[PDB]
Amino acid sequence: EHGHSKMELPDYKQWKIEGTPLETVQEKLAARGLRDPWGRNEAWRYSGGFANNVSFVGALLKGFKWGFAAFVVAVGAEYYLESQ
Amino acid sequence: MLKIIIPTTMLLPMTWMSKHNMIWINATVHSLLISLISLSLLNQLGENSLNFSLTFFSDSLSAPLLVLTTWLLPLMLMASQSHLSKETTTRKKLYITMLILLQLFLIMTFTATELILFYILFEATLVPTLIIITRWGNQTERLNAGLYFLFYTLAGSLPLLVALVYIQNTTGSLNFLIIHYWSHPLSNSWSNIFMWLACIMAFMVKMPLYGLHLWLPKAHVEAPIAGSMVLAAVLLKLGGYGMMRITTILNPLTNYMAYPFLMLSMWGMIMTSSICLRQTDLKSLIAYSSVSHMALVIVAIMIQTPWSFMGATALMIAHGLTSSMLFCLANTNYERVHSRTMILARGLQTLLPLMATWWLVASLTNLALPPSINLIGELFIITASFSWSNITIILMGMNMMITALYSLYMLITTQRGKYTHHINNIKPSFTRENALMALHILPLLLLTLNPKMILGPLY
Amino acid sequence: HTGQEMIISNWHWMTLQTVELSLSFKMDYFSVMFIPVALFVTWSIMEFSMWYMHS
Amino acid sequence: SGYTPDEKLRLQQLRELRRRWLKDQELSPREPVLPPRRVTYRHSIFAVTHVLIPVWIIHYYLKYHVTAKPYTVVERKPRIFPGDTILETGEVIPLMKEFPDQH
Amino acid sequence: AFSAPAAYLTHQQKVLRLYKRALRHLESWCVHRDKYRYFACLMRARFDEHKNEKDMVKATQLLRQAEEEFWYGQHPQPYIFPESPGGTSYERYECYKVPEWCLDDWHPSEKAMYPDYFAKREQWKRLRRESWEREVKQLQEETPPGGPRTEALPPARKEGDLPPLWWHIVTRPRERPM
Amino acid sequence: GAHLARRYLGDASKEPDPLRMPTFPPDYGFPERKEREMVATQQEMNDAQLMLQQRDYCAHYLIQLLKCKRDSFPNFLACKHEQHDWDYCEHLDYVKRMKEFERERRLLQRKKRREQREAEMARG
Amino acid sequence: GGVHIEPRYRQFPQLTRSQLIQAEFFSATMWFWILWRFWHDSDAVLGHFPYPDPSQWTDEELGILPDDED
Amino acid sequence: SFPKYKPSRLATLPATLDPAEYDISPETRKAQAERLAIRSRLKREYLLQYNDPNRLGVIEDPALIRWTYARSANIYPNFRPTPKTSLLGALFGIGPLFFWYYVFKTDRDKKEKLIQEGKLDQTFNISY
Amino acid sequence: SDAPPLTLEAIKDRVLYVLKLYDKIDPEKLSVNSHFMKDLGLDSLDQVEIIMAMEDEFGFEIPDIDAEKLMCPQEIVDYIADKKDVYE
Ligand SMILES: CCCCCCCCCCCCCCCCC[C@@H](O)O[C@H](CO[C@H](O)CCCCCCCCCCCCCCC)COP(=O)(O)OCC[N+](C)(C)C
Ligand SMILES: CCCCCCCCCCCC(=O)SCCNC(=O)CCNC(=O)[C@H](O)C(C)(C)COP(=O)(O)O
Repeated sequence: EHGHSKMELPDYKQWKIEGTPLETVQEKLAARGLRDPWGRNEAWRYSGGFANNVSFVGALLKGFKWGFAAFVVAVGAEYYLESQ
Repeated sequence: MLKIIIPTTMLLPMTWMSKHNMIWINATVHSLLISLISLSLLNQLGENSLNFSLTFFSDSLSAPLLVLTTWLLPLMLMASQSHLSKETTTRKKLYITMLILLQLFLIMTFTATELILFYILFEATLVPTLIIITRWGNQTERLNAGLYFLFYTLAGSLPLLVALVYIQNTTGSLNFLIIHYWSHPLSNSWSNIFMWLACIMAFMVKMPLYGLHLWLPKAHVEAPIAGSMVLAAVLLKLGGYGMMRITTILNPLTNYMAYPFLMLSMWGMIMTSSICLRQTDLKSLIAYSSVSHMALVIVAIMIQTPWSFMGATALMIAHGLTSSMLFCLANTNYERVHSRTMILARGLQTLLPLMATWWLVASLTNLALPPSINLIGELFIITASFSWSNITIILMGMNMMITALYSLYMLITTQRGKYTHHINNIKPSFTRENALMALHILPLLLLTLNPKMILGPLY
Repeated sequence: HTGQEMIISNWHWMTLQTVELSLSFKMDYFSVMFIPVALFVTWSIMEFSMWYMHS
Repeated sequence: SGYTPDEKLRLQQLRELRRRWLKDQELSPREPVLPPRRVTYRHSIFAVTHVLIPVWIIHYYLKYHVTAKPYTVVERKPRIFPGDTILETGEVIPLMKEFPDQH
Repeated sequence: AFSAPAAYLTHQQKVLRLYKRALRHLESWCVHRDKYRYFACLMRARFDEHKNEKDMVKATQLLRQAEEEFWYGQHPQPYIFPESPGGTSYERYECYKVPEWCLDDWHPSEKAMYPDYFAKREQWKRLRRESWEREVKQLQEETPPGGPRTEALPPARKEGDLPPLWWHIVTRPRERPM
Repeated sequence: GAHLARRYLGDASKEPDPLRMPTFPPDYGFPERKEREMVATQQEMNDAQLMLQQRDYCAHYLIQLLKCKRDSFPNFLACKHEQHDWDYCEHLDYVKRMKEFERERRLLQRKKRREQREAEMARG
Repeated sequence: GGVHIEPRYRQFPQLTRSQLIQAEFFSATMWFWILWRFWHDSDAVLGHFPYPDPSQWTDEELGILPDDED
Repeated sequence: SFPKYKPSRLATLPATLDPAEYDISPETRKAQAERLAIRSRLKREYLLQYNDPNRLGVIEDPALIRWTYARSANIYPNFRPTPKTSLLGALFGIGPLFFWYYVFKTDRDKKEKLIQEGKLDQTFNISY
Repeated sequence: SDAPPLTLEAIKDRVLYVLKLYDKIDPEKLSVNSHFMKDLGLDSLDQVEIIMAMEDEFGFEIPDIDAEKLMCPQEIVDYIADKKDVYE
């Protein structure tokens, strides 16, 4: 069993520089009379599920919300059990 | 002791009256049976010895060497079967006759209650080996090698003979038992110094000592496979056996006289180990490794302590087996490639995997991996040397490091990497060759289960 | 629970005059603590290898 | 730059030869022609053959051969604390000196 | 690799090699894609400034300062593709590569399995046996006297011809034999 | 740390050498000079076979801690009070060592002040 | 061993919900454990016993005489 | 300008920093052409012998034979006793022996003097 | 590994994709056999950039001696297929 499903490529016209740091690169290059030719070859790295980013502290706090909720529930349960 | 000597003599009429196509089978079967018979001399005593008669006696130094000598002949026959296939029947029978004569001389040499009888047989071994090297060797240098191998030996052996007869004129006997029981101190005199040198140099040249080791790479590179096997396994150990036997009458002069030989050995082991690192020939590399191991054995015998003697015995047996295996592996490569150059045939692990396993095991045992008997002897000698002087540990550790280095270098150069493209005649390894390697290696790993059998009379 | 400590000298290998060599195992705190950890790590590593070295 | 016409033609011929060879490397449906000839449960049998039998052998060997000799298995002499009683003798270890206890 | 080398590299070959090497080391320094794009456009603008230069002595004085600058700022740990001569899997699969002649030494019981494969194998062997005797003559007649000057081989020029010395190129083991 | 800075960058004789402490008689300060109290005896403290470096004036609390750890084995959170007691006794021991260091330092200070006062009186 | 997931070629890879839920569960478990241990045993990090001030000890309890007695 | 790279024995000069490659003259180009011609002739001979379907063995290499023979058997006939050779031989073959002899002799003399004086403390030293 | 067995068609589409994302070429004038220097009016530096784009897109790098003589998309596809042992 292997992956023989006839994968097709997306549309090359989809990749655009707008809304990406490549746009800033192109704008900065234009101030010197230059232009970036391979920009759209790099656009897919900022387009889909790769568009949203997380910070370092956000990465370290990957599951702090659920753990904190469980901690509060547990400490409340212990408080209501010991005080009996 | 005749129960071993007579069957060895009967090997000759059985060989010469055999059929043209039955010589190898019969010789191998009866040599294996003789080995089985000789295996019952390992039952030694903590008392004196097994004094069979006035002429022959057995010792726990003699018995392991005798068993190894008997066990080596069948392996030599198996190894010689291949390259002697296109040979006439008479000349094959003559080759087998040389092998049988060499075994008989070695067996009588190792028992030999007399020092003159020991000398006579010790030198009688010189003739069949010389014929084997100069007759069935491939290269044009074999003759030269034989010359070296001869004269070196005699250069040391004629003075010994003189000293020997001189001793009997003063002591009245050369029997090992009377010599040991009636030993008297040797005064620090010029006459006694030269008597000491005459007694030692004959066995020193055969180890070989580092200064006098030039004949050995020549003889091993030039000799056929069986010649190399017997030279590396048994003939080098004659010097160690003789030194252990004869140093009993050389005290206390050994304390002063041993210094030059100790320095030569401790530095030449480093020298020959480093030589092994830059060697373009497998046989030459294995010969230099043998020189290093025998340098360690010389140090052990010169230190002359119980642990030294135990380690020397263990190392002699272990090196005999390991070096014979290494020569056999190199010869299996040579019979395919016809070059004997290490760099030529490469990446053989991909083409011959089981033979690569044999190479790995042989390299590991040459490297002295515990708890192999190679390391048992190495460690006992090293501890004795440390007690002798704590600074020897530097040279011993350097020797261990360099030994590991060239052993794994030899393994990696031949077995690892990419195969040579233009070599296409590499056939699958034969059952004969695999069985030869197994019959070398299983006895070593069995001996590590019962080390006291090879630790000598001081155990 | 109790702190049980042992030495197990089971097989006597060669004896060298006054020196005796034997197959002996020390089962102190270090051994009985490190063996389970190493076994657990090796178990995880082998399970990982059946996926990593499949080809 | 680029390929010379001879280089192009040689590459084309070598390419078609190589592709033929590679296609020929494929196996037919019958290719591994194998000649046959003969002369909870899984974990249960694994535990019996790989744990129970070795532990039986080792326990027998330790209990009846190794401990036949002296000093082969040496224990620790377990700790004794005040207030304990010993199974062998039955006597009680005296307590402490009732030190001043606070906090 | 496949193409034969020449006696020397021309000036424009050296310039293009420096261009490729400098951009690779620049992207090694510039990890992120947009930063690399910006600095690569700057590097290209710096290269094409002297693009139309006609003084070859001055052009060779250039490219020398350029290679000295490259060696000064060359990123001592550049990125290498894993299978490239410095990569982490450069010769990883060479131990799985076995020559095609080894199959000649298989036991008949081994060749009994895979009969179609071996039949195609003798087909290939017959092809080689005829083509070779033709190829030796073709190479002999095509080679200038005094020996070859460049290690390039001719194509097949007739109809039934095969390219000379084709066997060990066509029957390469594989990139990933196992 | 501050004492290291004072000793290595200031006057060395101002503060003690930790290897040679103490350099003054015990009863030099006050004559009451009570001696330390030891609760665990020789034999019981040997039978517990604690360690040679664990055999200090805190030994009995360690005996009780070990006694709990043995008795309530599966509940390895059972005895926490005796852990606190042993820690507190060790804390008191360290505080006493700190007081010894401070006392020796102040005695050195006062001795140097007496020496300089004697020098000033001699010069006067 | 697992499920079949096809390559994607310049788009975000296909994600199973099982791996997301397990990763989130284990991250939350670690954070809950840290919070629980800090709540129950905070003196292993902050310390429990005060550190005394050497200068706060009077000469009376430290055995010092007013520079003339001895 | 940038800091200079200085080559060494174990860190050689890079190819792209050689003044030689940038000094192109017709004799240099001719030398390169002849070098390539020699290499191509050798390659042609090797591949002709390599692709041969009738060849069933090692392709013997005269260069390898020359290398091994020069390394092993051509040394002594080309040896000449020279001040450099004599001094290096004497040093490297005698000096270490006497150095080690002095070291070990001094060590054992100190040990022997200590054991005669009785201040060696050889307790529990049973195995030697 | 679990690497799909890429085919000649996949290599061709990926090469043409990478070329169509290069804005110096208008995609409707591009073709499989279109020469880089003359049919597309590109400089040698552009060819070096295209070779590096192919290297970064296929995960392996082409030696300069081979790379400098790849002037068509079909040539690049052929070289990649021969390197990767592609059957069909
Ligand atoms: C070449 C490859 C290796 C071959 C084997 C080499 C090993 C052989 C080395 C020989 C061992 C040493 C020989 C004699 C040792 C005795 C110690 C003596 O030589 O040293 C001093 C002796 O002083 C001088 O050395 C006198 C001898 C000087 C003449 C010898 C020549 C020196 C260099 C020659 C070396 C050549 C060796 C090879 C010859 C072919 C000691 O002072 P002294 O207290 O008074 O004598 C005590 C001994 N007594 C009581 C018996 C008298
Ligand atoms: C981070 C690492 C540090 C790297 C720093 C390296 C220094 C960068 C600056 C390099 C300086 C130069 O331009 S070096 C100047 C060398 N001389 C010339 O360029 C003269 C003629 N130019 C050519 O012939 C070219 O090949 C060309 C026409 C461009 C293409 O040709 P195609 O038509 O065949 O594509």
